[PDB]
Amino acid sequence: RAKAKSRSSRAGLQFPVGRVHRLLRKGNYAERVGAGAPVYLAAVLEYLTAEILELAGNAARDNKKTRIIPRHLQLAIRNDEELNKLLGRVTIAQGGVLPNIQAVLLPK
Amino acid sequence: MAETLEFNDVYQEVKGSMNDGRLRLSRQGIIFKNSKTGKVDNIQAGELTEGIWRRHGLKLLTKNGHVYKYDGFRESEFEKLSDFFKTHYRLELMEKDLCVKGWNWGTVKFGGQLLSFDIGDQPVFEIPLSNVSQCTTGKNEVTLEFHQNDDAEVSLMEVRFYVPPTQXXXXXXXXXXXXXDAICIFRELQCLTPRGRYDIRIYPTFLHLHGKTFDYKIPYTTVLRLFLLPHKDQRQMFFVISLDPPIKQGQTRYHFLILLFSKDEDISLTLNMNEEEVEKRFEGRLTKNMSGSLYEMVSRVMKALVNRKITVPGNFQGHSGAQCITCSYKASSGLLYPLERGFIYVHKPPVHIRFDEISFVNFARGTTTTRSFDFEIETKQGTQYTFSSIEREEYGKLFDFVNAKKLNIKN
Amino acid sequence: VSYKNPSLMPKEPHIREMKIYIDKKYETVIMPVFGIATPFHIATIKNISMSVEGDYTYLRINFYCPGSALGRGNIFPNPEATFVKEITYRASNILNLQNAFRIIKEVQKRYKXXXXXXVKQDSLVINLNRSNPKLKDLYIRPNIAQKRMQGSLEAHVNGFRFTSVRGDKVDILYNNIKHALFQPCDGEMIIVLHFHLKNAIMFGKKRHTDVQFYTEVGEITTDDDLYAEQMEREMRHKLKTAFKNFIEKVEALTKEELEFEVPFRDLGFNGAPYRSTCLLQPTSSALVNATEWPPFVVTLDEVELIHFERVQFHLKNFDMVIVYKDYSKKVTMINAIPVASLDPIKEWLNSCDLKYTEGVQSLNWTKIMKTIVDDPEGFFEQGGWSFLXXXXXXXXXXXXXXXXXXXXXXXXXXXXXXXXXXX
Amino acid sequence: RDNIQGITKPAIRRLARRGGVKRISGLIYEETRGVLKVFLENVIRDAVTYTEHAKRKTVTAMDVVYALKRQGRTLYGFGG
Amino acid sequence: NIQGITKPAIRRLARRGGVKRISGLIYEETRGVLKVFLENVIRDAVTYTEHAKRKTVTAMDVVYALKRQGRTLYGFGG
Amino acid sequence: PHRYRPGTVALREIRRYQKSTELLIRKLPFQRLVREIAQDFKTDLRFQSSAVMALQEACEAYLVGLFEDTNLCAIHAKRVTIMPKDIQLARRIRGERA
Amino acid sequence: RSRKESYSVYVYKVLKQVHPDTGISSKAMGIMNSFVNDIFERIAGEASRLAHYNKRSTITSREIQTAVRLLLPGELAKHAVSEGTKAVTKYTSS
Amino acid sequence: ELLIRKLPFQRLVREIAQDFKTDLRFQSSAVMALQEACEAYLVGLFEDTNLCAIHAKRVTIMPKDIQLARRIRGER
DNA sequence: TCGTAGACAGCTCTAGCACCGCTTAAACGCACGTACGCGCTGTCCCCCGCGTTTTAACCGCCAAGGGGATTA
DNA sequence: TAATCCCCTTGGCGGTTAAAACGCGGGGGACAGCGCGTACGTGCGTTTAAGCGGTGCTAGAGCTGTCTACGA
Repeated sequence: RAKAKSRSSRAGLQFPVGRVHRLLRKGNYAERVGAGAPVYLAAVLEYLTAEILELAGNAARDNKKTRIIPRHLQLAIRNDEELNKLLGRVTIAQGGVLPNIQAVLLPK
Repeated sequence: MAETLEFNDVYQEVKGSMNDGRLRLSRQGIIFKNSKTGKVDNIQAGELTEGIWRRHGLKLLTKNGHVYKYDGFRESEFEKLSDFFKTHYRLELMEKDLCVKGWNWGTVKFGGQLLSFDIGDQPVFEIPLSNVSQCTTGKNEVTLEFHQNDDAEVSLMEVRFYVPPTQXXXXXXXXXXXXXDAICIFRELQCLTPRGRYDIRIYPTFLHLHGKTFDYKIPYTTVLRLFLLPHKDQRQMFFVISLDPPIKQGQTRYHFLILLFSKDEDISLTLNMNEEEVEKRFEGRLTKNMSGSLYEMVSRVMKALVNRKITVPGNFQGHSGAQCITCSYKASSGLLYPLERGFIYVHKPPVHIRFDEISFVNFARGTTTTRSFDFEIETKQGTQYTFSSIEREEYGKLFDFVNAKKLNIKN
Repeated sequence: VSYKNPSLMPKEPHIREMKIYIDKKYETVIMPVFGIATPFHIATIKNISMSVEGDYTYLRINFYCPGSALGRGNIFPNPEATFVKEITYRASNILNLQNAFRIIKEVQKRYKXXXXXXVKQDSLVINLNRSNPKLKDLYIRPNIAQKRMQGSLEAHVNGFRFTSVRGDKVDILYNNIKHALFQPCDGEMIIVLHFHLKNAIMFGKKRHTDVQFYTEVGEITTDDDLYAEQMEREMRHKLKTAFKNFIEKVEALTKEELEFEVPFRDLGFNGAPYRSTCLLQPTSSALVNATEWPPFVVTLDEVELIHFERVQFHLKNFDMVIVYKDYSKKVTMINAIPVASLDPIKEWLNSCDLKYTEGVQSLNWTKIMKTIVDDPEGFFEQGGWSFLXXXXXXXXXXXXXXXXXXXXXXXXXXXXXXXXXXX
Repeated sequence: RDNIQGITKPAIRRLARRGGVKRISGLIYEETRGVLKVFLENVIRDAVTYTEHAKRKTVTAMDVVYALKRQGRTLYGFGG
Repeated sequence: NIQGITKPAIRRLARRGGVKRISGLIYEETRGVLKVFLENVIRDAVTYTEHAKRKTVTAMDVVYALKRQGRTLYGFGG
Repeated sequence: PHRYRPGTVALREIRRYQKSTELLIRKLPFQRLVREIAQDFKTDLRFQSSAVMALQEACEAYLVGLFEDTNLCAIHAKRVTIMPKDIQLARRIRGERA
Repeated sequence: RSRKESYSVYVYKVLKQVHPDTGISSKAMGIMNSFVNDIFERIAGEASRLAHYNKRSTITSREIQTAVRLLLPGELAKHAVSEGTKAVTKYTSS
Repeated sequence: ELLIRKLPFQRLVREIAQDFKTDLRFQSSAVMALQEACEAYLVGLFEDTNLCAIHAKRVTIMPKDIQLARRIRGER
């Protein structure tokens, strides 16, 4: 064929939209699917994951360290608001726990 | 002069609402027959000290120490009994009415046989220590435990007091009255009525909770029924005893001796009675040295103490094959055991209801599955008690067992 | 007293039959003390209750004593006499024990009805003068009856008279009122002249202090025209101007002696001093919540200091301690306070001249009063209200010296770089 | 063989302090063992059916994917 | 508006719930919880109608709403 | 030395623990019971390592939220000591076992 | 090295546009690669049932964004609406 | 069966929609299902709290019972 | 590169939509007796705190094997 | 799609130190009991607005031509 000017490059983004629609044609959820439907969700995911990584970099600044650890994630998401209610049933591998101490557990 | 007199109807107060007797008079003293038991008490002229006419009879005080509280007389018995008296005694009766002020401020005098309490030369009671059963003290608690010898009318049970500190004193001669082998002795008893960890040794006509703060007695008369019940996980066992009267702190009442055993209550015991004497008392059953499940090992002795049969948990397997279920009742959710003739509710409170005394039962329903069934039982005494939180399979087991007991289900 | 004479008998000869008895007209219980039927004045008796097992009941009767008449002052004329505390009778049911037990509580009612507590202010000099401040559509709260009383208010040379439609006169003196305040109907339900008294005056049924006069500006009917809101403006603005002229008339008689300060709704907040969040507002001398019933009127003059409660995370509603000067006056808790109005109420305290404190901590406040009513400087011996602040304690160590992580951390990092694509 | 008692009382206690509680009572131990292992069996039961659906002889971590899909209690990052 | 939640209707629920002594602040407490439970099931229903591009709201909106809620009961053919 | 004040030891414990995440449970003392349980369902079922690792993660993950729920139940109960009552009650809220 | 089509590399770029130097655990890379699929599925099946409900065999981006409005709350949902919208209209411009 | 009366309920239910989207029409029939879903998330919403009150050992109720079980329901 | 699902009119028609009486059953509030929430308790008791024993769980190292991935 | 295999799982273990368990010393916290004041439930007057019988009222759900344009 010609140069592989990507649909995602025509979206200006990273996710493999042709391979995403390939994945869409695996579960086969309707007889047809609009061409922007793989574009739209991939754009949504690339947006939200960037915010997740932005909060993870803030948690790394809180760590004052270099490599992102999985304990950061509850530091991100279990300190979040929309994701925290949104991913409440989600359990987090190597996430740790939030520091949550009761004032009744404190002396005079 | 005249030699006798007769009233076959007059009372004499003996520890509460004691009924009629039989006054007979004589020129030296009094022949008072009991019209109930035939008990004749006699008084002579060397005994007489005091008599005062109150609201009505010969309220006499003799040199027996006795307080002869004759009553059931009419007003001018004041004359006619004195018409038998007049020649000798050197004693008349005042119209006292020792006190009617209704004002608390007075002094207690420990009487030599009685207990007098005065409101400024005006007394209200002079009560012998025969009239009390047992006694504790406190600060400022002065506990006068009164146990009636079964009169169906009004019977006083307890009077406590505001006595001041009794500076350099206490309840001295108050605590100076009647004295109310250890056959076996127990160790580390998980007490639930009262709560704690105390022990009970076994005495010839009774038992005794020895403890650290309190110390209680268990008469053989006061028992009602051996109850033997488990916990539903069968890791524990409920050692409950039907009793009458309850024992008290003055504030609460212990109608049922509840104890907690485990399933692990397994040891040998050694009885402090001889090998012929264990069956001289027992009769062929309970030997000197047996062993095993202490929930059963102790209760075998407890049966021959009560001389009354065994309460056995039923074979009714409710939900998940359990012999009961819990239910929300009286600031608690506790189990309900079915029995041969009743139901028993552990734990706070313990409530037994016999089958025959039930007038009827009834249900009440929410809508959802989650224990919306609400089941109440009305007895034939007019009382009805309500036990919520029943599931649908719990209803199935319940309803089938109630129908197996052929009970009136109001619906 | 209970009795005086043997001929002062019971109403029935009971000990021939051993029946319970109360003498009502002499106000005494008569019970056999093991056959000794003794009377007892009800003013020496606490109370009574009942238990029953089977038919066998138990009627305890607690009697007044140190411990029952007090907690072990005396209006009781012997400190160290031996008394009684209680008795307990047992009978059965083959009954009247309960049936006389129910007669006991109204004897307690009738005695304290007979023995109540017994403010009579001066008879207000009514003067139908030239500047007679009179105004209409005025309702009073608390009312004379349970019904909402209607009338007018008439100010005089020594106070106010709420002359009702029935002609009932409500004499409200100058020296009686502590806090005469005015809240407009600005987005309100009423427009209120509150008159916080200093004396609970006997009128209607009770003795009242916080009495308010109001005119409703409500809206909800249960029976787009732009004349409904204009009629609402005619009923609000064109009548509140006459209400301000009535303020001018009552202060044509006081000449700002009995003032009417302006509400501070910029500092007013929906808080709960009466445990219901209504619009408090400061005024020139009063943080007042007279917008609804009952009106919270606190004297700002008798306030020692201010402790803010619950100054802590996840607490949008926090509380506050009005540490009073008069600790005999019970310390009230203004509650459910917004975090945005923290510093406004602080600046209000800067206008109230109070060096204040904050905190999250709480303690039994009546216990702190009993700590401080024994000595006004005795709680000040405890560091004062720096006891609200922390002071720490001794320990071994925090022991977080080796607070580190994986020294041999995982090598999970840059996965790769070799990649490709298709269509 | 008695491996229900493989979990130890101090490990239980370290879980409880990682659970952030204050005072121990020793009755909770077998209670937690029972609450644990039955829920584990709830996972293990349909987990076996997944490898049976794969017709294999070895349990993988693809199984717990669909197990937590039934649970709504999912973790992440465990496709390998 | 929300003031229409009458205390005796609340007590009908509470005795249907089997609660006998009821604190008065629970009345105003539950009113917001009501609206919380409302707004999720109403928002997606609005979303369903807007996707269906209609002027009216169906009960099938409630059907598919409570499916996403995890709060699905039945009774009208669904 | 001086046995430590109540809670302060455990407060240092939980402060040490709230940062930490890794396994409080041994591998093969857990694996032994897991392989024991799996044979009760069916024989001839091998494991891989990593699934067991994820399950040893997941069981702790299930238990820990239960632990804090039980702790909040004690906060309701307003007593220092933990209670057997709550968990069932928590499951009465959770609808797990009836 | 495990050459399967988990994404793992667009993450390896979009961190570097917001944090150009921060190390990452590749564990968390797998966490997020799972996390992609975890939301892909709940988009996809509910898009399938919505395509069933109108009885329409096509799935375009309005059918996506209605499930987005369902599945994501608030302003970040509106942000994702905007960012998907500009991308879909960008490929409309292509 | 049915406790909430119809019209003050449903006027408030219609009052909700304008917060989301004004000027909309409705099934009268759908409102009854909303009543059912409401009273569904009333009774079991109360029973657990009554269980909290019996764990509070109280006859009366408190909002501590309310806020606990909803978190135990994972609602917050 | 052939294809069919659906947006754009269009008719049908009907499910609601907003009120006016009837009336009639349901909610508001006043007064009040009280069952139950609340503060102090005192008593016993049940885990810290190591102490000591132990003990067994994990690294380095061994082979044995086996069954699922991987190739036309 | 039948052979092939090498890429996974296993039996029991040499070492030995940090972790598991009983107990002694002692101490920390529940708890039922004592009041003691208190607020929601019951009886009841009062409002009064809501379910229903009836109005007039019109704009929205529904299916049929159509021909087509974006997915296949």
